[PDB]
Amino acid sequence: EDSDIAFLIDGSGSIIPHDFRRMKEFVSTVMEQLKKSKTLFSLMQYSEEFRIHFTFKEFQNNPNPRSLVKPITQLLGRTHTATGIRKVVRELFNITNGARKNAFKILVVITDGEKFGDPLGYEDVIPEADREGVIRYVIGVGDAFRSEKSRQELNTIASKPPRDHVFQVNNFEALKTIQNQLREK
Amino acid sequence: RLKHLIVTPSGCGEQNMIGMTPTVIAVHYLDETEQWEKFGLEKRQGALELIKKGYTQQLAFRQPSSAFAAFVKRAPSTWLTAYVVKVFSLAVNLIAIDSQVLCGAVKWLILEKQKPDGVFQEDAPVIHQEMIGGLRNNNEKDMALTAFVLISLQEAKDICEEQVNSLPGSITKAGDFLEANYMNLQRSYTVAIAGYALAQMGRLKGPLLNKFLTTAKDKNRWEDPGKQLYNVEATSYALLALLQLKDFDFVPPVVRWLNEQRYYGGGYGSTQATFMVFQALAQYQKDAPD
Ligand SMILES: [Mg+2]
Repeated sequence: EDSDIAFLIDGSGSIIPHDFRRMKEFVSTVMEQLKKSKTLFSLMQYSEEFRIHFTFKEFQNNPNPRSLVKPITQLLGRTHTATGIRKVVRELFNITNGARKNAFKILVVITDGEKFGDPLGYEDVIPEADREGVIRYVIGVGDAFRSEKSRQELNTIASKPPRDHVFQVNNFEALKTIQNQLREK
Repeated sequence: RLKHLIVTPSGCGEQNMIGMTPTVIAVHYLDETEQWEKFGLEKRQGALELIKKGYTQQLAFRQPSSAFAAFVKRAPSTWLTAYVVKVFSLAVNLIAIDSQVLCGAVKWLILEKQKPDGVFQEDAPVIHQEMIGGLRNNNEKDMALTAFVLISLQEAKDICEEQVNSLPGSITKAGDFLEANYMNLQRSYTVAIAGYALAQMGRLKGPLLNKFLTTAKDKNRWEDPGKQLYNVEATSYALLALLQLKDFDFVPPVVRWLNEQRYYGGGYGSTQATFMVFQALAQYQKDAPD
């Protein structure tokens, strides 16, 4: 009944606007039907550059998602995923931004699986995510499963097990999957 | 829509090429992109026929160092000297041309058209500066030239390596002159082309990149007011300059815009962009897994 959920969404040029449209209509529907046990939400859009759209407080004061999410727009840069990771857990998952003591930390990365131009690699930002206990789901988009390195970068983003951590974007099941994964917590 | 590109070559010095480029860029987009199914397929040689009529006519006025001007007795130029060379790098797709001719051209372009420092002074400007795209009234004297030479040369690399082993030097020191002196430019045109040639030499990594990358207006164009042909051409320079680092982020933006402009080649003067418009739209589909 303690719970803090973050969103690290890819906003790179490899995200086509429909993917971005579909990200916004997706992240919303998770919110609307999940005002539960005081579930707390934060988002940050990442690309070559990064934008904390709301922290937990800015979120705590306004609970109406559709009003929150419609205006969010695209950044059209490269893909700095891992550098966006540490910034979420160091900035969004700081108490100074609304993070509650003794809450469950989950991060929902919405990316297309192609790390690009990140001066940080992935090997830096995961075992810190392990040492600090964020549950890391990955919501892969577009052509993320067609090729090889794009799906492998995903399982490298998600925590183990991946059968409960890595999901597809179109499936509207992941939310029920965390919903029941919390429901039993 | 693209039915207005097979054109009649004509004209003393370069209009044959002016007509040869829309006659050579079609068979280069259409072919690689597997678009040879709506028409019936009986023309393909007609173009190669058309091509063997113009490029051959383009050789009615060779010069002793294999040089090319519009005019023979004249001291020959270097834009038509190397640009008809680049119109041929797309000809190799289908047409049968010989190869000693270009290496016998480049040997002169390095013995008498490059300075110890990587400069390239066009020791003969031409009478048709409308065919040249965005090279007329820029201040940047010979930066845009030094890289336009470099790209024309490097387009037909791994070709003139046997007959002329001088070439790699002219490429390197010209690109060196670029990289040490690429950051200090103002306009995007010069940004775009010289970025690509360092990309040809693989050397487009670093702040030199940032400036070129930066200059993207809304991430989908290199904005200048000179003419859309300058912007559309340099967008197609940066796009080829993009496929060479295998970027698949900044590419769809460009593709989007480059596919809302609804340009399909055509018009007096519309010579440079025509080539580049579909040369880059073609190499795109060659790399992009579809
Ligand atoms: Mg990307």
